[PDB]
Amino acid sequence: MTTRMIILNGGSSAGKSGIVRCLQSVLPEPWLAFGVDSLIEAMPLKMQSAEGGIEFDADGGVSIGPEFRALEGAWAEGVVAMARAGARIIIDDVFLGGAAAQERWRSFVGDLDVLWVGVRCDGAVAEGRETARGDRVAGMAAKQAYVVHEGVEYDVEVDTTHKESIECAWAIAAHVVP
Amino acid sequence: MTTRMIILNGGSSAGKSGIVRCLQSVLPEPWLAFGVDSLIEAMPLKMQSAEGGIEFDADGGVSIGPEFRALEGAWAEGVVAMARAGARIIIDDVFLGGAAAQERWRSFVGDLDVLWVGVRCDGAVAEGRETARGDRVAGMAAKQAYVVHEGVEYDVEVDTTHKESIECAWAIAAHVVP
Amino acid sequence: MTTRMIILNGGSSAGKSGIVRCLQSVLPEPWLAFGVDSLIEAMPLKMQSAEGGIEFDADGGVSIGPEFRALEGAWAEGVVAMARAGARIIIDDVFLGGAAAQERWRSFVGDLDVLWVGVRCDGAVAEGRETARGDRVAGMAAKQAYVVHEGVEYDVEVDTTHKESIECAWAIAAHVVP
Amino acid sequence: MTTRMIILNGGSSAGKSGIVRCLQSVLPEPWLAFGVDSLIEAMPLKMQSAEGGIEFDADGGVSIGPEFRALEGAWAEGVVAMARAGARIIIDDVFLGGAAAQERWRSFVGDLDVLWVGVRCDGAVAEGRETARGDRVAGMAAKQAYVVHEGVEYDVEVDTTHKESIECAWAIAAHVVP
Ligand SMILES: O=C(N[C@H](CO)[C@H](O)c1ccc([N+](=O)[O-])cc1)C(Cl)Cl
Ligand SMILES: O=C(N[C@H](CO)[C@H](O)c1ccc([N+](=O)[O-])cc1)C(Cl)Cl
Ligand SMILES: O=C(N[C@H](CO)[C@H](O)c1ccc([N+](=O)[O-])cc1)C(Cl)Cl
Ligand SMILES: O=C(N[C@H](CO)[C@H](O)c1ccc([N+](=O)[O-])cc1)C(Cl)Cl
Ligand SMILES: O=C(N[C@H](CO)[C@H](O)c1ccc([N+](=O)[O-])cc1)C(Cl)Cl
Ligand SMILES: O=C(N[C@H](CO)[C@H](O)c1ccc([N+](=O)[O-])cc1)C(Cl)Cl
Ligand SMILES: O=C(N[C@H](CO)[C@H](O)c1ccc([N+](=O)[O-])cc1)C(Cl)Cl
Ligand SMILES: O=C(N[C@H](CO)[C@H](O)c1ccc([N+](=O)[O-])cc1)C(Cl)Cl
Ligand SMILES: [Mg+2]
Ligand SMILES: [Mg+2]
Ligand SMILES: [Mg+2]
Ligand SMILES: [Mg+2]
Repeated sequence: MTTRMIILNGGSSAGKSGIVRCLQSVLPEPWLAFGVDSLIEAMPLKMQSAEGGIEFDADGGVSIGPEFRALEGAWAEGVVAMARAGARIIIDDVFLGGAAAQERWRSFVGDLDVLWVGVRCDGAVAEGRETARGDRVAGMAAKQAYVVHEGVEYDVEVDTTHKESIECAWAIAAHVVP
Repeated sequence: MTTRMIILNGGSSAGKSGIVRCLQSVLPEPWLAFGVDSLIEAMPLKMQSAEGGIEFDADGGVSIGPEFRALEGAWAEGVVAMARAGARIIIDDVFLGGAAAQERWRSFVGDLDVLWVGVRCDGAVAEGRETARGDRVAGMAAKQAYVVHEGVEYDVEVDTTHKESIECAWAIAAHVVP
Repeated sequence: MTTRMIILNGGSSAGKSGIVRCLQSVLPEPWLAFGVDSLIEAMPLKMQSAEGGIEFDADGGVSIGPEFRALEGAWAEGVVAMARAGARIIIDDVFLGGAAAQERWRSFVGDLDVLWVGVRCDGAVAEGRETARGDRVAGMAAKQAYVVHEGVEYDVEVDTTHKESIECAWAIAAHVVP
Repeated sequence: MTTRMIILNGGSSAGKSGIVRCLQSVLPEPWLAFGVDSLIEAMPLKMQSAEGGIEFDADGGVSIGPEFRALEGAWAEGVVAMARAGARIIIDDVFLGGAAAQERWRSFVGDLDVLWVGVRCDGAVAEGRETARGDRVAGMAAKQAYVVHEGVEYDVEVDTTHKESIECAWAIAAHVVP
């Protein structure tokens, strides 16, 4: 019943982070937020130039090797362990592998009660937001806007194309069982 | 004829910075961007706790003393001097003093050709964006959303309430004389 | 035998973060880094103004309530779980409660093989570094420089007062069993 | 007599920024700080991928085209204009072109009273600091540690190899005529 984890998925610049900060502000109980971004931050800088690490193409492409995956896996188990320990966890991710990515998460989550959230945004609009924020390799937003959701199942879907972050947060919070 | 300076004015979280980065990306010639934020960054940290410096109330209020103003003034003259020297300058400001603030700028600009831009956004929406970005004292957006424009004259007015940054940028760029 | 976790402890501005980035660069296998700072980053912003959250006095003091501790605890278990899952983890912390803080960690770590590192630095020197970095409430460095180590047991002790970060990293890496 | 501008020069990771923040804290009157870094921040993002812009080699090299120089020039005149207007200005730069770079500055400064400061640091030590800060293309520190000072004349020289930032700041402040 009680929601233990909220997992958001969406392409770059779709507005996930904004929603996450809004959720932490809205939800009455403290929710810890982690994502692919905080993970990369925690990983050694050299992981970004390693063969089986993560590579950012000059055109927005993203490649993930086995070195990166092995680490992500251990990190995923720890996040889930935090939840089982009683910490409310929000996860901000980008399912580059679509359904396969969701399956991987299901693999670690087990029978833990999770709220699967889909965060959509039109590719062109996301691209514009990408330009507006100045901190992102041009090309990611467009490349991830749709592929990332293929075959993925959600409990709640919000679209930031015409909805503010705080509004999407309200929509998501209503599905969070205390 | 040729536009030398573009001066944007709007309350916190109205979307100025995003527009500025979009303008720099859109406009063919290189435009340098400076604002009240880069200025505070360049000022000594202690200016933020000084009597006549700048004080950020715990509720979003902002007070500016004479120490801060004297410095801002010299900085304003330098920015204008950069323009007269041939650098295209975009300025991102918050006219806390409404029309009085614009007059001060007119004072430094002289006969330099400037494009005065107004950046509006509904207070409640800006407040939500304030929460979404996690980096801003709650209360500023609402407090500045309207007062900042009172008696101020613009050449172009854009509203981010329902327009993306890149779109407002297109509207502004069209008024920029090469 | 194989070192699973490296736990650094030291006052603010003692140089922990620099050492951590050096360790990640030096150590051949990928090491994930988390600390009290990344934790606060992951916690809701409001935790910083909550009764039992974390409060930063205007003079450098730091208070931690039960709300903050409960969360930290669940986070600690997750970090350890990441280690047991095979991820090499570096932790950057500040034992405000001296020995009591180390005991708490021992509580979560169990029989996991950990490398306890002490990072010292003269109070006055740390204070200067605090001023130099511009991002830290004046007063923390001096307040934490010594109290934080009282009754704490280390496997390796480095002092940044006259040693570069990369050098302290070499000293620490030598004690890391592959 | 009265010092109007303080111009620091030194290779990447030599410790300039730290010194600058210390100077702003130490000096009684408010000093505005600008540098090659704040300039790049103010320049359009695309300047970093333009033919005559600025290019960061994957090995630490830095190339500056005419597009970048033209803008820098106008910016230099504005900074000086700020000084003539009464603002105390600290400048943090990297004289890639050695003496030629200093001549260029002399060109804009004119008869303005300037305090020329040299900030040295051993290449290997700077390289280590480069690794420690995680935010800098590996290779810059070593490449700039010496070449940057060739044929350059200073009023004060400090060396961060064995001196803290706050200490170098004290040495520099003593040469500042009120
Ligand atoms: O250390 C490195 N590589 C080897 C293989 O040459 C390695 O197995 C590795 C790759 C990435 C990584 N990380 O993220 O810390 C760690 C080790 C390169 Cl990053 Cl220099
Ligand atoms: O820009 C970055 N990451 C974006 C997402 O924020 C990139 O689009 C990305 C997408 C997926 C990913 N992953 O899950 O493997 C990693 C990075 C990091 Cl360098 Cl901050
Ligand atoms: O130095 C200070 N104050 C005096 C008056 O006590 C001063 O005239 C002043 C205020 C702000 C400032 N600044 O921004 O650098 C400089 C000096 C305080 Cl910030 Cl400690
Ligand atoms: O949050 C900040 N500034 C905002 C504007 O970005 C604040 O609303 C503000 C408004 C006006 C101002 N001024 O022009 O005097 C200074 C700060 C700085 Cl601390 Cl980054
Ligand atoms: O929501 C809040 N407080 C209550 C008590 O009034 C609460 O139990 C709490 C405190 C901190 C916190 N956090 O970090 O998310 C969460 C809830 C205040 Cl932060 Cl407004
Ligand atoms: O400045 C901050 N934290 C410093 C340590 O980096 C503060 O000294 C501190 C010390 C101990 C602590 N804790 O473990 O409870 C939290 C913050 C955060 Cl706001 Cl980034
Ligand atoms: O706009 C661009 N280039 C042309 C030449 O193709 C131009 O003259 C230029 C280069 C850098 C720049 N800047 O920094 O804004 C501006 C224009 C490229 Cl950055 Cl896409
Ligand atoms: O890393 C950067 N700049 C460093 C100096 O901080 C680089 O070494 C550099 C050196 C000289 C320069 N210039 O003056 O032309 C520009 C960048 C910027 Cl991307 Cl923040
Ligand atoms: Mg995100
Ligand atoms: Mg702005
Ligand atoms: Mg640290
Ligand atoms: Mg610098």
